[PDB]
Amino acid sequence: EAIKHLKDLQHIKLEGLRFRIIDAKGQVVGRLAEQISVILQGKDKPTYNPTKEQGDVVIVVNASHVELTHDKWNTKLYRWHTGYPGGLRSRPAGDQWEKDPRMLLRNAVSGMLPKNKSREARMEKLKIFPEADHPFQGFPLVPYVPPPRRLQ
Amino acid sequence: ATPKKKLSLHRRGNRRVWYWLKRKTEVAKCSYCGALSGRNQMFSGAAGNSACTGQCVEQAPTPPASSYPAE
Amino acid sequence: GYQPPKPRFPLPDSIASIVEEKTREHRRSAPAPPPAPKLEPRPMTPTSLRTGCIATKAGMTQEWDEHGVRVPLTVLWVDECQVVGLKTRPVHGYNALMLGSGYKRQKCMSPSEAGFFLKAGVPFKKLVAEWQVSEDALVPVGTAIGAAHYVAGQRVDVTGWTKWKGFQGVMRRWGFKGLPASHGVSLSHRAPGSIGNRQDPGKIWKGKKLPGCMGDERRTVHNCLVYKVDAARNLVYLRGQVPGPVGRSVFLRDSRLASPALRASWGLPFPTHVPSAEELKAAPAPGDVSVVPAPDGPGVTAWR
Amino acid sequence: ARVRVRLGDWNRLNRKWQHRVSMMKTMVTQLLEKERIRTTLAKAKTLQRYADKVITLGKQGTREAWSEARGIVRTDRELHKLFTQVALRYRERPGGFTRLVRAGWRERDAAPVAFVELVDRPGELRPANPALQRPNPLSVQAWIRQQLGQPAREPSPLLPPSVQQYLREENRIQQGR
Amino acid sequence: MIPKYSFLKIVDNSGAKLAQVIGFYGHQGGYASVGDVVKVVVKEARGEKTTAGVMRKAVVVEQKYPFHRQNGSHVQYLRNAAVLLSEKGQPIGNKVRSMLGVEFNKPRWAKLKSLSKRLF
Amino acid sequence: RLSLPQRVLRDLRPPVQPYTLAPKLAQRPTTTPAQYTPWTPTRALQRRAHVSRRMGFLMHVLEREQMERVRAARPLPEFRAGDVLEVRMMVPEAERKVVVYRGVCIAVYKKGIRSSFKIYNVFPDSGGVVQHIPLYMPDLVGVKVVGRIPASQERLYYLLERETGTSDYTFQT
RNA sequence: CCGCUGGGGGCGAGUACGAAAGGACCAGACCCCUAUAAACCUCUGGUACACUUGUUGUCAUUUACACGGCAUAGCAAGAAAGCUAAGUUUUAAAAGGCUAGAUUGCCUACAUUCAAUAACACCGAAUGACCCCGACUUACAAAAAGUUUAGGACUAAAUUUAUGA
RNA sequence: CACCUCGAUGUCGGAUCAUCGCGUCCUGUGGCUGAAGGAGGUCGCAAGGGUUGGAUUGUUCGUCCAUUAAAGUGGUACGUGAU
Ligand SMILES: [Mg+2]
Ligand SMILES: [Mg+2]
Ligand SMILES: [Mg+2]
Ligand SMILES: [Mg+2]
Ligand SMILES: [Mg+2]
Ligand SMILES: [Mg+2]
Ligand SMILES: [Mg+2]
Ligand SMILES: [Mg+2]
Ligand SMILES: [Zn+2]
Repeated sequence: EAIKHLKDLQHIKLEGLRFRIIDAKGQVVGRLAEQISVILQGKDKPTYNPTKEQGDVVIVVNASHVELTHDKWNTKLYRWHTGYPGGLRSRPAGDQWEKDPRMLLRNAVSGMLPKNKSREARMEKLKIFPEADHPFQGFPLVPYVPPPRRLQ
Repeated sequence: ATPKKKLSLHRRGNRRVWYWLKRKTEVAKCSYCGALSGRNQMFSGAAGNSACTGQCVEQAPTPPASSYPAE
Repeated sequence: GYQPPKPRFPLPDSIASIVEEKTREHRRSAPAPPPAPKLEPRPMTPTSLRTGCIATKAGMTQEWDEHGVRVPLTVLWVDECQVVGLKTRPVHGYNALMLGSGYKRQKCMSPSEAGFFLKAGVPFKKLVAEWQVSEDALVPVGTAIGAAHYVAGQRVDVTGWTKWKGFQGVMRRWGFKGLPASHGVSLSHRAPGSIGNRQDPGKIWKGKKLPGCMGDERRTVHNCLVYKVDAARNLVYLRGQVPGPVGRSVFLRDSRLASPALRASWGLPFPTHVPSAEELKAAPAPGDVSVVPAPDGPGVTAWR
Repeated sequence: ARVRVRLGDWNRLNRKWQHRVSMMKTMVTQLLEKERIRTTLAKAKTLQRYADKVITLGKQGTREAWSEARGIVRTDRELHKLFTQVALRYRERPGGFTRLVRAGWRERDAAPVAFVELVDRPGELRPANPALQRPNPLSVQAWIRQQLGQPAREPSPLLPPSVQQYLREENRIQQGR
Repeated sequence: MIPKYSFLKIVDNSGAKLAQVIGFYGHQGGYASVGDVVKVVVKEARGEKTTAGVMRKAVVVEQKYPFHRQNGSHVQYLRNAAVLLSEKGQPIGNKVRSMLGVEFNKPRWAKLKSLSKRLF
Repeated sequence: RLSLPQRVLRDLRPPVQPYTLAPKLAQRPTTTPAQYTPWTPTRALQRRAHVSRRMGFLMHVLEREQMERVRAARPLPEFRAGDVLEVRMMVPEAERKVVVYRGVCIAVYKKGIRSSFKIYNVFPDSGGVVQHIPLYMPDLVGVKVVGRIPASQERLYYLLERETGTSDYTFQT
């Protein structure tokens, strides 16, 4: 992590926004992805404009405390094509965790954003970290705790 | 083997990029007569240069030689 | 051939003070680079990878073994191959040895590349390459990797760039068969034939074999034997063919295809051939020929 | 389709080989009749190689060389010039009897044009270099040429003083038979 | 190189002056070469017991293509000939005729080293 | 601050033979001797030249080194391509047993360690069996010449369809 | 992201089995072949049209000596480079290739000439230059190497018109 | 059936070159075996790459010559004439 703490501090995006930190301990990937999508679009702001791309810098820690309920570790797949004949590639969720474990929440947030050309800028602002610390230690960052889970 | 529609002015301009010529980055200029050519080419009076005054070659002395002229 | 690189929005809303202090305290707290390796002969760990070599193809010749069989032998030449750069796990992400070969004059090289050799203190090489190596295989900068790095009977994986042939059709590039010379075939004796399959595919596949400029392609010949090593003259005598024309440099490495981790009992010196008595060796001068080893093999004419 | 340039061989010059050899024979005859001719680069390079071959054949001075040049060289006014003036002029030159200077492009087809001329003549465009360069016997080259088997190869007049003591003799004339 | 549907002169006194190769036993899908056994069909008889039109087994003893050896030498024969064989890997002929019977052979063909006039 | 000559500059050592201009060890022909070895210099100390104008010379010297080594190991008679030859050849397929061959040689096929010849013998019983032999193979013991037949042509491939009766040199059975 | 690792027969075994004829699973490894794929010209061959030899007709030839033109390169035979296969090597777990690339390092970098299709040559050269071309030698290269700055890549002086190129 | 093209649009063949599915002919394999291992019959997984000759018919139909481990069946406007 000698240079990984350096590269994540290199910012391409606009920075008039607010930084958010979310602990993903015990959170279901779908509901956390819904809340992260709402924060990323900037619709938690009274000054929201559909044309203007505001939002928040969402930082997620503990990406491997994230669970997939009802045997979706072996049955949920991730499929794409290569453009070549026979190019269907389907990866299971356990193999997706064993390849890159932050991609579960990454793809879940990607499927919930609006499908336009502002999606690249919104997916920049989602920074998902597997372990419990992030490079933005000294930053002024405001925590987003979700509403309590016990509706059931 | 036949165009199905008419080419637009923008598409025609994009297709015609191969037809354009590259500018040359060097030129050999004679200070007297103002002639212009490549640095590897003679452009004096022996070649085509009606403006040549001979000042392009500044020294040529070779008087002595001896041989059998075949007649 | 690159994507549109960087929007690069400059304004940080004054969070730049935190990022600049974080970067200053990040470079200053990173560990000091490990010391110069200084290698002498080392043990043979079974899961340990050795370096490679940049050798020059010099053509093919004829030799006969003691059993009396002709062997097609190409000859390679090691052109003062040295270690130029080094990469290791603490300071770089990987552990590699950077090799250089040949020589070029100062006026014949770009100033950006000549500066790298002048800082390293090595002569100006004409080719620079690198190989992945283990932690115990890091040989210091300036160390020669000659023919003595390899042994007779060893199997190597030679990597070469093929001969340029120009643009050719599908008859000799993909080896396709054409149409008959004289049965009514009209202007199609070397046609590729059907390429798509009608409306249902509706397109040509992304990997379709069509005529193109083949040539200069990095093809590797796997698991080829080493028949003779001349340490004094830097010559290795592989058996079989090597891709590329004569005079182009090729790459060599121990064959990872035949890898039981035993290295098949080949007598390989692990870090390199660490030379004892490097003194009393002549420079390019009136030297002579030296002695070489060779493998034998059993029963080439066991029966008829 | 056979590779001629890139694999050192004769140019094809867009012609069949019998036409090609006849055109080169005509051009070498023209090159020695008028000592500077102007042509396209490909014919100019081919003419330079052919001129070296023909001039050395004239330098041999033998009867077989005359017989071979009699078919190669057309004029006969210039067969005499090749065997006498050109042979005496380049008697000690180790090749390179011709220079090439590029002269731009021609109007009819925009083909590159080169001037091809014989060196070491009154009316040439660059000073020649001497074919030989008398050696200092007090330098490294002379000692390398003494330890190794090299001749002296000094510059010489047409008849050196080493034949003067034979030709001075009145008993070595035979009266002209 | 003996391709399929070729012709060759059987040399022994088994009763076949000529035969046509109609198949190859091994996975050799290209050509046959000296020392190989192939299925041949007798087109023309010598008038004796082996009449024309039979399908027997033959081993090729010599060919007009060069036969390369490991040392680097090769043997070139001016004829393409073969010798008939039985279902026991033995020639039905009493002796391989010396008219075209010189070959290089020591692998289990010791029975063919007595039928031939001379080896090598 | 600290000027010093490096270990790379310790290649400024005295030569082994103190007065040499041509390298020696060259297996090239008699005159115009080469003034550099094609293997040792590596451009560290050399009158520079292109590679593949240096590894072609390297191929020539390596071929010649083996060729005079075999020539020292056994001598051979000087012979043309139109003469009857007898070859003492040991067969590696057999237990290295020497078998004598006799035939007219129809070619001195090549030059180098890959020099070869082709001896043609019409066996009066089995017709003509021509054999190709590498001249510098270790399986040759010696050859001698007995029969001379002068021909203008250097390759006698026209004897493949001439009178087969007058090509009888060996009928071992 | 592409390619993607094919088999058969022996040896294992006259075998464990099995009254007995009748003969294996293991491919685990070694020996042969054969594909497919990737190369290479070392061997063997093919071709080789400014190479060598022989020869016919005819036109030139104050010698119907030599040489030259045309007749498919007139014909026929034999060739070296280059290309090529029918030739020669290699085809394991993952190997191997292609495109983008965090990084790291470096920077005396405007890009002209050496032949109009560099594919020779950028893993080459431009005069402190053998890069190209020519000349000389080599039958133990039926010719691709070695010497050589003769010619072209221009260029400089108060210690060499200049490298031991 | 006549919904689509008659301001006319290659199918009923193979020659070359392909891609995909598995209801697997082989190679890789597991169960039941009336299972002496062989040699078979099914049944379960598996589509990586292999499926050659030509004599006869305009035949994509079919044999039968004899070789292989086998001489697979289909979607491909019963693939493929701006080749
Ligand atoms: Mg027509
Ligand atoms: Mg053409
Ligand atoms: Mg003609
Ligand atoms: Mg060759
Ligand atoms: Mg030739
Ligand atoms: Mg005429
Ligand atoms: Mg071609
Ligand atoms: Mg010059
Ligand atoms: Zn002027």
